[PDB]
Amino acid sequence: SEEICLDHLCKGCPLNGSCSKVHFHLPYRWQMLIGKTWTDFEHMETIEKGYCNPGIHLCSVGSYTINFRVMSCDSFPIRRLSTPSSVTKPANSVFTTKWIWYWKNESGTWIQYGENSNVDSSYLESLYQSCPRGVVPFQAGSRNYELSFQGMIQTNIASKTQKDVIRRPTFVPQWYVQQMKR
Ligand SMILES: Nc1ncnc2c1ncn2[C@@H]1O[C@H](COP(=O)(O)OP(=O)(O)OC[C@H]2O[C@@H](O)[C@H](O)[C@@H]2O)[C@@H](O)[C@H]1O
Ligand SMILES: [Zn+2]
Repeated sequence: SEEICLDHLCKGCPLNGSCSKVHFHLPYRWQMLIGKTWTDFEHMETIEKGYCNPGIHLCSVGSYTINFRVMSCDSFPIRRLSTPSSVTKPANSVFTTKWIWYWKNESGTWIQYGENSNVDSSYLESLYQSCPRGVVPFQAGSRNYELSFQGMIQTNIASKTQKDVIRRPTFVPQWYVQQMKR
């Protein structure tokens, strides 16, 4: 499994070293692939802070230049392990990952769904979890759209205009993860 263990972050994982899940001190783990071994980056929090900004697809960390779109760096491929999505666990599970869904508007900027769309980030995330190849119809004002997960785009069904859609976590710094563990 590539899923960061929630129990290890909170009160503790009873499975100890035999847990099938990943045990890490953060709810995210950023890694590069060198040979046949995934290797931890050094400045995970800086990378995560860049990832969680939807208007940022480039992140220079160390000598590395990271491209989030492609999930590679220099030439090497990267990945972000994660706790489960927050819609998959009760609200008590404070270490779940909260995924925000955004669309890019006329004026070039990223607007959160719900901020007006009749779908919000929890809606879309829930559908995306229960069906990642889905197409979500929705309405905004008097206009009607379809959001294609597998394409990560929204299309106005009348004019067929397309707009990008992006899914990124909310950021938590390590100091706040430590506060949550108190
Ligand atoms: N998911 C959304 N949620 C809220 N508002 C949205 C969303 N997506 C687009 N909009 C906004 O609603 C308006 C509609 O834009 P689009 O539906 O993306 O595309 P389009 O219908 O081609 O643009 C409208 C224009 O096209 C012409 O047919 C007509 O003259 C109209 O002025 C724009 O202001 C756009 O920024
Ligand atoms: Zn565990």
